[PDB]
Amino acid sequence: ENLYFQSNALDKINRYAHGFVAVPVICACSEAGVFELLSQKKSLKLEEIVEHLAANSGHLMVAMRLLESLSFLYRSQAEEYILTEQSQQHQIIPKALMSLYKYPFELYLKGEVETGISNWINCSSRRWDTENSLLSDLLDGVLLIPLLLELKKQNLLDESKKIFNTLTNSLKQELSTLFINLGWAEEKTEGLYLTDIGRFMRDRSLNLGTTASYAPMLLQMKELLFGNPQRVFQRNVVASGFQHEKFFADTDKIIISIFNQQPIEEQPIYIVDMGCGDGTLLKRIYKIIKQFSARGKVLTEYPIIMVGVDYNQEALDVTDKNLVDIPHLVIPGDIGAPEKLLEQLKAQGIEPEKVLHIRSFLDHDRPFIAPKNTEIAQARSQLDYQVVDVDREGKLIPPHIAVQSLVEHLERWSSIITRHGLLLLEVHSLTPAVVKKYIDESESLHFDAYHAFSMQHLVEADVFLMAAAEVGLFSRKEAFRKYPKTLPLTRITVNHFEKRKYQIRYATVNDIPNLLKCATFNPPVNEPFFQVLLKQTPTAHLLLEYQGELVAAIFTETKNSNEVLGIREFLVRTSVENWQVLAKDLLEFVEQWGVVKPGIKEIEGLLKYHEAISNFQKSKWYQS
Ligand SMILES: Nc1ncnc2c1ncn2[C@@H]1O[C@H](CSCC[C@H](N)C(=O)O)[C@@H](O)[C@H]1O
Repeated sequence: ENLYFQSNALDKINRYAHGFVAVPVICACSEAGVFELLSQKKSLKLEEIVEHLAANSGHLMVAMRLLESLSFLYRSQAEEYILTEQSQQHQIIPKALMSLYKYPFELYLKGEVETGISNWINCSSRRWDTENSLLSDLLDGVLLIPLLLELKKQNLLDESKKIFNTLTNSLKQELSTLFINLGWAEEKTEGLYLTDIGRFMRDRSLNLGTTASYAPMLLQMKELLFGNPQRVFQRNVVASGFQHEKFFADTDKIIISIFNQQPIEEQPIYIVDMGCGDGTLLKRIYKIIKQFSARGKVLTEYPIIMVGVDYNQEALDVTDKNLVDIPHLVIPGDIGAPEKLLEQLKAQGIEPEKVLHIRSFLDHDRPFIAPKNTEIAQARSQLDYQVVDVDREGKLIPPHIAVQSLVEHLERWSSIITRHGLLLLEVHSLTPAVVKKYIDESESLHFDAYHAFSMQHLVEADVFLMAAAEVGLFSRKEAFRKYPKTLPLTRITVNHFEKRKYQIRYATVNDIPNLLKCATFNPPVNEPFFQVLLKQTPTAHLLLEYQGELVAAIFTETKNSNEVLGIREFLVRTSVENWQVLAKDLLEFVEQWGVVKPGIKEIEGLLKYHEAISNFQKSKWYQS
């Protein structure tokens, strides 16, 4: 899809979805006095703004991260929010624009309400009286998402006969002016027709329905930020509405490769899908195995049994019927109760050693279970995670608590995973620093806000991989993929996790005594330098740990305005058996971790230190 359609169509729709979420957040903060407060106090931490405004810290934090990403707020290193030169743009947003989130567009297009949208069309033609091109697009999105969705639902952009000509003259004049102003239609000599851009708005699948369904919650943004969120939440795969489904083609390829492994008898027998839904992913994998893999030539001799697992009983039945001509079973289960799933499998003679676990876009939707390792959870408060996670009351869950929860969740899975591993797709959030640079290219701004508001559990891609590594789960380099492919940001990982005998975790001050005993490729580093290095970037330095032994550590730094990740130390404990393979594993992980680290465009040092350990032959290493 070419460059002209990228910037004049795709980017436009993405900005409209941005505005659809961002304009309600800005208005609710604007009306509550957030920018007035920050204009009086110069700078405030989240908990201070919460106190002054009696806010819900969780949802307000979502809002703060959105405002920072749009440059409406600056956030200092001490984590105080500060006004910016763009803050004052909140005054450009007409207060009454929020009424569109309850405007019956369906009745408007049928001529059944006299109150129309005529001044919002004129606002749009005046580009909302601002010179900020992006703001004009955020504001258009409030009108255009619901209107275009409704236009398409009533087939009013169909181009046989003419466009709009079945409407009343005033309705057809309003909409012709809007579509001409937008560049979506032009008056040719015989009539009015769509342009290439308007035809793109009509024909391409743009997730309009998904974005428009954010509306009932966005209507209640004031209640969510400053009132009672339990009033807001009163009374078959949404996440796979991205801009493509390349990741299922990747899953296809990974699957084929698993079931091309030789000899056949070492392949899995059961494919257990957590969150089976309507059996779609299972049916798709079974047909792929049949038509394209070696195993598909011998399904009579070596059966494959598809297993759908889901916590909703109705989903089991739709799955059980949709897989009627496929050897399958249907079992109730919950992600986050994998030990119960294993007890269930074993109660039907399914040996765990014969199982390949799969799931798509589900760990972020698990029921949150609070950390049970109280001590380990506390020790994690020294790290510096940016995770935003909201609880039943609208309060902010402390980032180390949210990550500890994730780690204990992956530890439960880690203990039932077998030699066949765990095929796992997941969606990930971004940091405000990165969303800032890629507002047009990435959906993060509205998606991360909407899903955090919804009390779901997104983390940054590198946090997710580190949480898996802490529990012995490693995304096989042969299968790994990240999207988007060509931007220094990661919204989707495609993973084939395997269980390994070691763990990789972040190094801490407590690791210094064993760091001091390591051989090292650069001049050895003393206690105080380790103290500084670790306190200033507590999530920059990784170690590989095996049965308690420090085997290796790598120290990194992020430079070139946060685009280049560089390696600055490599420590090995050469007394440890197989340290050379283990050190090379740690290095391979650092490469994957760097590929998904938000903002990182390239990595420096991977050839240098792989060579040093590859041909270690020369103890030109300090301390043996
Ligand atoms: N906690 C849970 N345990 C097991 N299955 C679950 C579950 N939560 C949702 N599901 C199932 O997972 C299926 C969809 S898989 C992913 C769907 C969606 N993108 C999401 O974020 O959840 C649904 O059919 C649903 O019934």
